Amino acid sequence: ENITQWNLQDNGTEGIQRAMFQRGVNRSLHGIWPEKICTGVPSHLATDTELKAIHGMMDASEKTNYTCCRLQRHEWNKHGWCNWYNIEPWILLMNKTQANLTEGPLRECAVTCRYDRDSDLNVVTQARDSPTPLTGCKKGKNFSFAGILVQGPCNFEI
Ligand SMILES: *[C@@H]1O[C@H](CO)[C@@H](O[C@@H]2O[C@H](CO)[C@@H](O[C@@H]3O[C@H](CO[C@@H]4O[C@H](CO)[C@@H](O)[C@H](O)[C@@H]4O)[C@@H](O)[C@H](O[C@@H]4O[C@H](CO[C@@H]5O[C@H](CO)[C@@H](O)[C@H](O)[C@@H]5O)[C@@H](O)[C@H](O)[C@@H]4O)[C@@H]3O)[C@H](O)[C@H]2NC(C)=O)[C@H](O)[C@H]1NC(C)=O
Ligand SMILES: Nc1ccn([C@@H]2O[C@H](CO)[C@@H](O[P@](=O)(S)OC[C@H]3O[C@@H](n4ccc(=O)[nH]c4=O)[C@H](O)[C@@H]3O)[C@H]2O)c(=O)n1
Ligand SMILES: *[C@@H]1O[C@H](CO)[C@@H](O[C@@H]2O[C@H](CO)[C@@H](O)[C@H](O)[C@H]2NC(C)=O)[C@H](O)[C@H]1NC(C)=O
Ligand SMILES: *[C@@H]1O[C@H](CO)[C@@H](O[C@@H]2O[C@H](CO)[C@@H](O)[C@H](O)[C@H]2NC(C)=O)[C@H](O)[C@H]1NC(C)=O
Ligand SMILES: *[C@@H]1O[C@H](CO)[C@@H](O)[C@H](O)[C@H]1NC(C)=O
Ligand SMILES: *[C@@H]1O[C@H](CO)[C@@H](O)[C@H](O)[C@H]1NC(C)=O
Ligand SMILES: *[C@@H]1O[C@H](CO)[C@@H](O)[C@H](O)[C@H]1NC(C)=O
Repeated sequence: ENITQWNLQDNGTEGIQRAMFQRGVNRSLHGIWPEKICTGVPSHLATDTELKAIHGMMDASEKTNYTCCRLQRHEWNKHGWCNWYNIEPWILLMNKTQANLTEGPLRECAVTCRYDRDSDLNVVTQARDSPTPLTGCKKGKNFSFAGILVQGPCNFEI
């Protein structure tokens, strides 16, 4: 039901993907998304200490040097509060999701690509745990998930 999506390293992609590459990080959680998007004032304002407890998840913002907690707070604000109600179970799920990402599932399906001409590969910049229509992927080419070459848009290797 919930989509779990993450960023993957890619030196050719400006932003978190390049920062991940430079830091030797392969996979960094973007979010866990139920159907309902939260609107309005959150029931609880996520603190830095709470958001830092999602170990390994790098912020997509350069304003924190891709650390914490802009993306982490945006995730709680847009997808967290109205679905989980309390930050504690949401922090636990996000943290455990990220721990699996750092270690590894794999149930890894490409979401967005940067087609690299020099390698003739669809470099995956974001992936999720269920198949989805692709964006920026060249049809017929192979997929590179943080250096792992796969034939299709879905990767099953640890
Ligand atoms: C996919 O994403 C969905 C979110 O869309 C997620 O479901 C949510 O899971 C979280 C748990 O991780 C649920 O949060 C709990 O919700 C309770 C209220 O639930 C009610 O029932 C319905 C569920 O079907 C829901 O629709 C209703 O609106 C309704 O509100 C909270 O009670 C709960 O708090 C937890 O307990 C404490 C409450 O206190 C009790 O008393 C004491 C005193 O503190 C406690 O010690 C005791 O243990 C009691 O529980 C809180 O203080 C505490 O922090 C605690 O953690 C918690 O917030 C949420 O309802 C689910 N939402 C929906 C819409 O289903 C799925 O898990 C996701 N699945 C995967 C696989 O990712
Ligand atoms: N005030 C701010 C500042 C930063 N941020 C977050 O940090 C990113 C960089 O500014 C934003 O990208 P976002 O704006 S969502 O997207 C811009 C670009 O980044 C991409 N992106 C965004 C988030 C993420 O996790 N991974 C990722 O590739 C997105 O696809 C697009 O190409 C947000 O995720 C925010 O939420 N609010
Ligand atoms: C993190 O990874 C583990 C290993 O895949 C997941 O645990 C398995 O989950 C399935 C279904 O829920 C079950 O068959 C087993 O009980 C678990 N197996 C082992 C070996 O632990 C776990 O669900 C993952 N957590 C998150 C948040 O994704
Ligand atoms: C979040 O997940 C991390 C793993 O990235 C947890 O760190 C573990 O902490 C325990 C102590 O409780 C250590 O014994 C384990 O070996 C840890 N693993 C690593 C890699 O550090 C952390 O406990 C979790 N935090 C929350 C709030 O759930
Ligand atoms: C990473 O990207 C920059 C391009 O902005 C480049 O100058 C550098 O050579 C790259 N490093 C590798 C290992 O590809
Ligand atoms: C960003 O963080 C990295 C890695 O921890 C460090 O190498 C770099 O100097 C930082 N950049 C700034 C501008 O502080
Ligand atoms: C990241 O990905 C490569 C390709 O599978 C792997 O060989 C390397 O050990 C990984 N780095 C981390 C930090 O897990």
